[PDB]
Amino acid sequence: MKKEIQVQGVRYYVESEDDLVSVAHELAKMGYTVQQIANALGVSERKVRRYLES
Repeated sequence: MKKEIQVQGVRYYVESEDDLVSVAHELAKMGYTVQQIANALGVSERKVRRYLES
């Protein structure tokens, strides 16, 4: 699943689920909501909640 995620001025290159977790972590720290992280990454809010507890 090679895929590029654009949030504001940053683009995250995603190649695996470990990369999605990393982006999730960055976006949370930048103050994005769980709803907003889920839409940005193309996953569910449940997956994002799992991601942010790591």
